[PDB]
Amino acid sequence: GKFVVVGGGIAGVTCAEQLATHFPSEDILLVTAKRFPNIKVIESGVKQLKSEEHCIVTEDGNQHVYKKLCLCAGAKPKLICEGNPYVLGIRDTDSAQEFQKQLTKAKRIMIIGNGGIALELVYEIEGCEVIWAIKDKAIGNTFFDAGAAEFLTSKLIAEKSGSALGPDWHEGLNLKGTKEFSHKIHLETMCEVKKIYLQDEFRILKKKSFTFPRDEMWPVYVELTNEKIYGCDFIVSATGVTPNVEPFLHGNSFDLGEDGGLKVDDHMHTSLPDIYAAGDICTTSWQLSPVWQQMRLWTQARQMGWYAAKCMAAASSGDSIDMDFSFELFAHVTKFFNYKVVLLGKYNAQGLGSDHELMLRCTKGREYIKVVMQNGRMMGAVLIGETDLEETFENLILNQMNLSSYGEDLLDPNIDIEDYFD
Amino acid sequence: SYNDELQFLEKINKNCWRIKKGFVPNMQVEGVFYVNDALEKLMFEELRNACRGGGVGGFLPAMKQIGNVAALPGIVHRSIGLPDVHSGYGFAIGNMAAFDMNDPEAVVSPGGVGFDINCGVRLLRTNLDESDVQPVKEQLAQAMFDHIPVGVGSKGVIPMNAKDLEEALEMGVDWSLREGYAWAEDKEHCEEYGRMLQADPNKVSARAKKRGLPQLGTLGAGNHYAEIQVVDEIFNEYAAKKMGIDHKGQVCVMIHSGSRGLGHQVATDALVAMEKAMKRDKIIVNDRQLACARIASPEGQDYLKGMAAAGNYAWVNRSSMTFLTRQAFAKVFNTTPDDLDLHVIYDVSHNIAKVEQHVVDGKERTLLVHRKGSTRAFPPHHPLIAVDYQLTGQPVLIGGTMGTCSYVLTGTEQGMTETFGTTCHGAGRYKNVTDVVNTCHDAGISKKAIKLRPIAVIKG
Ligand SMILES: Cc1cc2c(cc1C)N(C[C@H](O)[C@H](O)[C@H](O)COP(=O)(O)OP(=O)(O)OC[C@H]1O[C@@H](n3cnc4c(N)ncnc43)[C@H](O)[C@@H]1O)c1[nH]c(=O)[nH]c(=O)c1N2
Ligand SMILES: NC(=O)c1ccc[n+]([C@@H]2O[C@H](COP(=O)([O-])OP(=O)(O)OC[C@H]3O[C@@H](n4cnc5c(N)ncnc54)[C@H](O)[C@@H]3O)[C@@H](O)[C@H]2O)c1
Ligand SMILES: [Mg+2]
Ligand SMILES: [Mg+2]
Repeated sequence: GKFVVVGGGIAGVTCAEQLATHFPSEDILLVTAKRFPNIKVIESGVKQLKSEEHCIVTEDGNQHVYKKLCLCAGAKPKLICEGNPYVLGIRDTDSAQEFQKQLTKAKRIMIIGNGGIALELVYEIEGCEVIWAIKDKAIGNTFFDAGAAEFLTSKLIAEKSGSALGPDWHEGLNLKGTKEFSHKIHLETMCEVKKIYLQDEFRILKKKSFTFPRDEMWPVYVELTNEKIYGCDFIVSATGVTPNVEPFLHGNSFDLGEDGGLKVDDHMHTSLPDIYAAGDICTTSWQLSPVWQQMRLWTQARQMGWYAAKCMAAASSGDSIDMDFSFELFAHVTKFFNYKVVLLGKYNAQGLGSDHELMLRCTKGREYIKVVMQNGRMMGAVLIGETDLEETFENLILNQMNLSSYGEDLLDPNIDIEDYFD
Repeated sequence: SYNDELQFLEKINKNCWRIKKGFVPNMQVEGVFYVNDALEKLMFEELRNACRGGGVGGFLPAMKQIGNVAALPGIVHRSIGLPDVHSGYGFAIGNMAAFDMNDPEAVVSPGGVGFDINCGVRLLRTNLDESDVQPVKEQLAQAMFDHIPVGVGSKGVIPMNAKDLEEALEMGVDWSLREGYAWAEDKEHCEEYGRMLQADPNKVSARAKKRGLPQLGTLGAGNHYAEIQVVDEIFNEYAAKKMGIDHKGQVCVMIHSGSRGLGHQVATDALVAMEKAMKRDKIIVNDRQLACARIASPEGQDYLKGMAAAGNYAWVNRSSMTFLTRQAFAKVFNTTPDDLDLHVIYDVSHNIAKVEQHVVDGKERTLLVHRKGSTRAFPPHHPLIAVDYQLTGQPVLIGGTMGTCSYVLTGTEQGMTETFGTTCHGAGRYKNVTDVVNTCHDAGISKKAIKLRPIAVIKG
């Protein structure tokens, strides 16, 4: 009967807001664990969808009947080893306070992961020794190329200038370690955690901790896949994130993607009747345009929740609705090491396969710009620095203008390419 | 060779140069470039650098681009380069070209509008002085960045619907004034009252409309910004009094924005249709970039209908950004937006084509003036302009970047007779705003009335 949306995450709240605007005479329920009194909040977490009976039951034991249901349960932090008190992974504001408390009392903290959480934390935290170990050859393999890593890593040497946290939780807490030494960091490439040894296990085996990374009896010691073993007061495992499919998959035969998300069609339908999904829980199975890709984020979640609400409204009106332009081109504009990072289309030339070419213009400690052109037509580009050319690169990508005549000079310093295609 | 190209080029007057016919394979009329002694050195260096480059591909020198526009069917007056002239797709940036709408062989060029449509600037006066705002400038900046959406991938706070978008595309500022996001004084102090009567929303492509629905009420990336400024100097006290700048240190705000996505899609849709028509109607053009359609042909009518729609959309975006700016000031200085005197000095566009009445060769004709990088500057007694500026002259708003001071000018009779009332828009993102405006004044095509220094920049 009443429309139901699951999650106080950006996708769920934005889906519920838009859906409430489309049907102001009917109520929407945002189940989760004002400006629109049409939306009520249940404040509880569901344990089982019942797709055959069209029902949801929460931890309250309350049963709900849905005409449409949008699943937006977000995603759990994956961990190197769950259950250990010395592992942390950021998920929610409660976990950010726990991280604050542990961090405000400690030194010698290890971070494992080359993903977005680690990329923020290595710049936000100061006054702890940061041991960094990454499974890849260079920093930021998810969001950057090898040449991009060399620009942003050279910045790392210099001194600092119940919904899940969104684009900028790092402003709402103060993160200073006891040492008070700004940006003392070491990076270990190709490494993975072999095992986690508590102090007691280390004492029994009589192994020796590697010396502090450079140009004492710690609580926990972690061994790498290399010959070097290091201790810490606690360890931050970024490890990526896994969709919260576990509490929903029980008892109903959802089709799951290779990333474990609920597969969704072009109208966001989950391959079960009447059930939609948006944000990290969903996985995009429709025919992708050449310059789009799905990476879990705040911007894509906001867009997916909007589109899901539009598609749900379409099915109730019986009307046909076309796909929203936000799925035509991927763009993410964000901050890493106090540098703007706008990645447009196939920024790392992903899915181009054999056919692609690279044009790069960069000034040391100023800006790094790279252009990916598969056939003389720009599929994607990486923009880093204070450059304001992001609209121009966006437009050239969605036009597919043949830039072959403009040659290698499309990124020459003296030509105002932004003015040229304004 | 450089010395061979030089034979086509001579000096008309202290601040203007001529491009004689034959500089490019076909030329209907001569070219002219308006320059100061300094910005001239740079305009010639572009041509010489291109000459040293054997078989050079793309990014042709600005002077050659002026000549390729002189090759176009129907050019009625000198192809003229304003001081801001620099490399631009098809037409060189700063170029005015005018074509007689009554001549049977005529041309509409998308490159002679730009890829955006109706990029412009809207200055707003405020009774507060620099000393009222300077202690709270950081609060006002955050309030503006909170109120005004900025940057790529951004989404507008103002609700937008497809029907209301089509109304705004057909109705321009009148739509914003009716909605409650603008005031009747905003309609008056606006170029053409912010209205394009030839606009047809049904001409705009569906993809352009898809780009338009979410982008409305957002500045975007690039040179689109809103900036808070304070008056530095008053060169024409009568003009300042007429526009409500009474004393130096008074606060104002510039909103530079235009068509976002809708324009680029409309322009690129036109270039594809023109490529078919150029072979059909035998429009022969010296560069492939210079797409061209006869005004009589459906392609020329279609782009001119689209251009007008994108202009109405761009004007609505400027009015929305103005509405948001007034709210941000009202919160920070704790009082009603009208009690702070947030009225508009002017609104003017630097990338549009318009049909205008000009007397050419002693006989008045209705001409389509293609100007990109160029702002309208109608003479002190022109009948079309605002009643308040019907004596002083239509204000020209000239926008800086990187903290360089902006200038507010006015239109002149000499500029009307020589340039069809065309003046600079702004400095290249090495030719300073100051050099460019000093030439437009020294050549008598503009009259500096105010000077302004930015203090807060709301970019993306
Ligand atoms: C530390 C950190 C840092 C960043 C980011 C994440 C994190 C954790 N992200 C990613 C981004 O925050 C995230 O991917 C999106 O907010 C996804 O939001 P969802 O809509 O999926 O909801 P979200 O993932 O927030 O869903 C959480 C909500 O789901 C509901 N829920 C969970 N389990 C449930 C159950 N069993 N039953 C019912 N309800 C349940 C609860 O209400 C809970 O509040 C990000 N993005 C970005 O663009 N820029 C950035 O800088 C960052 N940085
Ligand atoms: N501004 C941003 O882009 C930003 C910042 C923070 C978080 N986020 C997003 O939030 C989500 C969570 O961030 P995240 O960093 O956990 O996700 P992520 O997907 O970016 O992290 C994946 C990383 O985990 C590493 N990894 C996985 N298993 C590992 C193992 N066993 N040993 C070592 N390394 C291992 C991989 O090498 C990879 O670098 C992501 O979607 C991320 O994009 C966004
Ligand atoms: Mg502009
Ligand atoms: Mg523009």
